[PDB]
Amino acid sequence: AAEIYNKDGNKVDLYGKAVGLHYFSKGNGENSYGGNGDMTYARLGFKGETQINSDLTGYGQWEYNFQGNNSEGADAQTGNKTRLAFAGLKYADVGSFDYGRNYGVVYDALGYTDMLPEFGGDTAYSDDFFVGRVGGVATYRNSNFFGLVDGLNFAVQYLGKNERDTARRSNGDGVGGSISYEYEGFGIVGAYGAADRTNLQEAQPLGNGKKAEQWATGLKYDANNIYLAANYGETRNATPITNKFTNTSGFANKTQDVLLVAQYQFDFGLRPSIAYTKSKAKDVEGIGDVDLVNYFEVGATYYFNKNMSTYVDYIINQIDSDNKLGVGSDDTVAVGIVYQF
Amino acid sequence: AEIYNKDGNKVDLYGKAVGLHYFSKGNGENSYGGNGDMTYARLGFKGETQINSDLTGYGQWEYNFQGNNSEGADAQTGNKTRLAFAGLKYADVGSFDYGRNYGVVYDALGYTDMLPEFGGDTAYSDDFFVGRVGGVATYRNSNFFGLVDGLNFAVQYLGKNERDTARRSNGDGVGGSISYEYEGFGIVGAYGAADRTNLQEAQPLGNGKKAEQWATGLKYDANNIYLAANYGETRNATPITNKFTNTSGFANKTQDVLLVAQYQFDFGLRPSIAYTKSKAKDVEGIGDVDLVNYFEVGATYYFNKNMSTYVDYIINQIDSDNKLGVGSDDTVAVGIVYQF
Amino acid sequence: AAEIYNKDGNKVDLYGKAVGLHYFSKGNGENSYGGNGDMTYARLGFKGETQINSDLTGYGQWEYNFQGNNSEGADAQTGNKTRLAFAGLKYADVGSFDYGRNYGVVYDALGYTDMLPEFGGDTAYSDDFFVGRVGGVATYRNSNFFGLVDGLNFAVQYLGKNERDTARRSNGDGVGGSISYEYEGFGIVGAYGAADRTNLQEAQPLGNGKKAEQWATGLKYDANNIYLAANYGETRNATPITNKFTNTSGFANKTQDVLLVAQYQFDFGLRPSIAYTKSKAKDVEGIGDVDLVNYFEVGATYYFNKNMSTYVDYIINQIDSDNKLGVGSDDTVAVGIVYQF
Ligand SMILES: CCCCCCCCOCCOCCOCCO
Ligand SMILES: CCCCCCCCOCCOCCOCCO
Ligand SMILES: CCCCCCCCOCCOCCOCCO
Ligand SMILES: CCCCCCCCOCCOCCOCCO
Ligand SMILES: CCCCCCCCOCCOCCOCCO
Ligand SMILES: CCCCCCCCOCCOCCOCCO
Ligand SMILES: CCCCCCCCOCCOCCOCCO
Ligand SMILES: [Mg+2]
Ligand SMILES: [Mg+2]
Ligand SMILES: [Mg+2]
Ligand code: NA
Ligand code: NA
Ligand code: NA
Ligand code: NA
Ligand code: NA
Ligand code: NA
Ligand code: NA
Ligand code: NA
Ligand code: NA
Ligand code: NA
Ligand code: NA
Ligand code: NA
Repeated sequence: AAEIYNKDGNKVDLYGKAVGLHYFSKGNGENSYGGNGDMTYARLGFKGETQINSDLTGYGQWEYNFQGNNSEGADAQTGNKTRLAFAGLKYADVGSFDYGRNYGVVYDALGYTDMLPEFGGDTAYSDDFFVGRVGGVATYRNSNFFGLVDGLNFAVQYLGKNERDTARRSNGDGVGGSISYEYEGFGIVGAYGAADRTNLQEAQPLGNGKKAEQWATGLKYDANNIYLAANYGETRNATPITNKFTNTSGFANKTQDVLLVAQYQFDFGLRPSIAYTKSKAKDVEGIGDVDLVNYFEVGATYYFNKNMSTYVDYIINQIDSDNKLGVGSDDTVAVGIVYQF
Repeated sequence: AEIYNKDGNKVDLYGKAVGLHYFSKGNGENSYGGNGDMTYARLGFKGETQINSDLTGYGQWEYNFQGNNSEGADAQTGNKTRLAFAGLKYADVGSFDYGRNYGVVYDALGYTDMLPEFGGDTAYSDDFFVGRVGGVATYRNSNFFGLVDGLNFAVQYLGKNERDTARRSNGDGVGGSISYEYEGFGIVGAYGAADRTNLQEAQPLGNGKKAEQWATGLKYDANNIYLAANYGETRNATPITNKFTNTSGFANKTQDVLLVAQYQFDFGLRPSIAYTKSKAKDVEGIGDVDLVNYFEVGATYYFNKNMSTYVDYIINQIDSDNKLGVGSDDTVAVGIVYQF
Repeated sequence: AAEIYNKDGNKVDLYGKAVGLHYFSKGNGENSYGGNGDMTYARLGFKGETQINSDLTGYGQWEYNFQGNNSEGADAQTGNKTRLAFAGLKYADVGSFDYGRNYGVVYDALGYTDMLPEFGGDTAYSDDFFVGRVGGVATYRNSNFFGLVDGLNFAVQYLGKNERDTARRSNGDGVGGSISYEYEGFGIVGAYGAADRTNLQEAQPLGNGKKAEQWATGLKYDANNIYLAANYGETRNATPITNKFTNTSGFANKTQDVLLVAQYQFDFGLRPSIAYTKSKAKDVEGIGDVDLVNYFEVGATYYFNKNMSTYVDYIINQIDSDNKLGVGSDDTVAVGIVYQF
């Protein structure tokens, strides 16, 4: 958010952050929610907007993740990746259109509870149809309903097939949409998407069906120094899962997902957080029902100003030791310090 | 975008985000361009410092970040440094730079490398003098010691790069170019020759101690019209693969022709037509065979200097009985570009 | 650094360099000090600092290495890596604290002789406990002794365990510190650190012990355009080594290290250099004592201005062709041209 050019109708911001970060869990964290050890990383990105005329804007964004917890040896690149890369046009009262790597439209809903100091947002998987960042997506968005209805918003998204070398990262063609309304510091949102699955996905031992589906609804209140939000969603053939015992992977035939969060902002900078998150797989081959995620969160971010914060995030993991997929059951606490610009 | 300009130093950060999709028959396996999402971003810096009235120092770096991978194990596929060099420019005498930079024969091939998405097929990366290449020292003289506007020449020394593939390797070499541009007209010639490495000589396709590349070009660039043509030949330098025997190496000879015609409408549309043909000769076991053969029709629509969209359509004249197995199917690209 | 932002209490600089670089050694450089061939690279980084209140600033830095001597094929990313990524807080007259990937505290001493145009600094290994850049380190620093004594500094550093997939890049938990006094051209510094070795490091055939130790002292004279410095250090179980003959790796049970440098700065920009570096491993399994580094250096950098330089650096290698670890015995000369901002 450092504007490095603003002339001839063009404005570009370089942005990024350096995050010193450590995770603490029992042992070496192998059976924990979050893992153990150094988790330091940095982000870099640009975001630019050109005012083409008084009625039309063009824009672009790119965002990279650089892990800062690898050695300078052969593992140096582990977890480095492009998060976002897209370009688009915005025509006043008609809408915007962009194409590239961007957030799936179901995240329009899941974004409501994705507000924890470190963790949270567990169902917003990357490269997973409509719930997270995904490649090859064309997105149309409309604010205030062509200007006719203040606060009412909608979006329509086409997902292009990505035939990759893993089932986990692949998808077929799909289409999704979202609608929201925002009022006096409140919002309500619903979003839905459906897509073909690829042959490689259908071939996995877990999950069965030609189509993947995801939807979510969300409600939030954001004002008076208080933030409250809830999401409920369900998926079919879309949430990736691994049975740690049988070394087998694929997609959950169904999941039912709930996330709740409550936060308070003190004027002196401290922002306590609590939350609850549960994701339950159903009809899993050879298992039936089984929790994927189940925890309470207690944490806090201390904002010094717009550029600097520290935080702690504690996950009280309610997953138990006999979880049938072998999901980790131990707690994790993150401690972090962030410089951002 | 100018991010610094103080105490005689000027540095610009630049880049672009390109939303991009290719459409080809089926999975694109037998096509010119492939199929599917091809989105990417570029980031680079370019800087120049005033040392004294006669001398400026400069540096440039440019990276490609693919935007069409997942965030999993494949996340890095096709990520790479395109350019990385630093140099000194002595007024009325010339410039010297060293690093990863364009090969000098690209001084010619740049004339036709102007299509919305495709084109420039013979300017291979890491291929002696015709594209981007590492370990290259380049001397340039713009405007001929200051005496003649538009008259340029260059001499380039290529350092040996013994890499673990023949495709990406090269021995020591030397190359040069000369160009002259006057009132929208332009003519250029370029040639380079270099030793080949042991590993390159070991491949079953291609035989010779030296690689050579040369190309000439003519252009007309004015009155909103752009016309250009390149002709070139190579010896032991164009990489090829026989997909039927799974053998590879370099074409003993190629003869290459590229033509482009474009028109710029004031309202923003720039249509394009082109023709490209690269023919290999003396290929072991085969004789003559086409590597590239197509007509192009395309258009870029310029909103302004920072925003455009485009379509590029490759009408592939290659056919199904091509002796090397070159893809025969057409490809269409559609793109939207934000750049700064 | 190029200032891309300065307002509302926050200043951020983007910085970087492009380095055209070529090494010349006998043959293809396999038996040489430095190697042979193109070595061009670029650096990009950001560094930021925000004034939070009268006594407190927050800061962050990230720095990346992009190799420029690879092809655009499969080897394109070879040697790309994050060098630095950390964030911190600086409390006036009280000290600074940062966490992330940063210099080990023994480098507080080794920096004294790490001044050659291209080479030198041979004992400042990356990912090597306290002597170079390392991940997961928490560092407290105090400049000018709580504001009471100009030129008196100290630091205390905590190293978090990094259990990696190679012994070379791993470490256990550790602690070190440094102290320096720099009065009017003269400087003296001492630094020491110790840490647990991991099971994986213990399992290597070279090196035996539960703990790694490193310490070093430095003396410098930096004034009147003259730069003179000496470093002396010892290590236990901490310097990584490979026996190229037996093709086994691990750590030196002991090393004793000496680095010497002498430089002169002409006002017109030329800066000649001569140096000496010797590092000897002792009690090495199947060998006894063996030289790791042993050379004389002659070189020069020509500084055109703050943004541009060229250099030549020649390493006259004293290592013997019958070195028992197989250390390369051939000389290397580097020639570089650097644009930086
Ligand atoms: C500037 C243009 C950028 C190129 C856009 C590429 C669009 C590909 O994504 C769309 C895929 O199909 C959507 C599915 O709908 C049918 C469902 O049976
Ligand atoms: C005005 C020119 C002054 C030239 C002085 C001599 C320097 C040689 O370097 C230029 C070599 O260019 C080779 C051209 O290839 C043409 C293709 O056949
Ligand atoms: C005519 C001006 C001087 C040369 C200008 C550059 C053109 C180079 O083509 C001629 C070959 O160069 C020397 C030998 O190369 C063999 C490969 O190692
Ligand atoms: C001094 C002599 C005058 C030379 C004038 C410049 C000639 C440029 O040639 C460009 C011809 O391009 C045709 C492209 O067709 C593409 C459709 O298949
Ligand atoms: C509101 C929260 C305030 C928390 C600030 C957190 C800074 C992150 O520091 C991470 C600690 O790393 C420990 C490494 O040392 C291990 C030594 O054996
Ligand atoms: C404050 C104490 C600083 C002591 C600094 C001593 C500088 C040593 O310089 C290197 C020795 O060279 C010995 C022969 O030189 C020929 C090399 O080619
Ligand atoms: C007064 C001492 C200064 C030392 C300057 C040495 C520069 C001479 O070399 C050529 C110029 O550019 C350097 C890059 O070289 C790469 C060539 O492969
Ligand atoms: Mg099902
Ligand atoms: Mg031949
Ligand atoms: Mg020992
Ligand atoms: Na990278
Ligand atoms: Na299945
Ligand atoms: Na499945
Ligand atoms: Na538990
Ligand atoms: Na591309
Ligand atoms: Na060959
Ligand atoms: Na051959
Ligand atoms: Na790294
Ligand atoms: Na051992
Ligand atoms: Na060891
Ligand atoms: Na410099
Ligand atoms: Na020796």
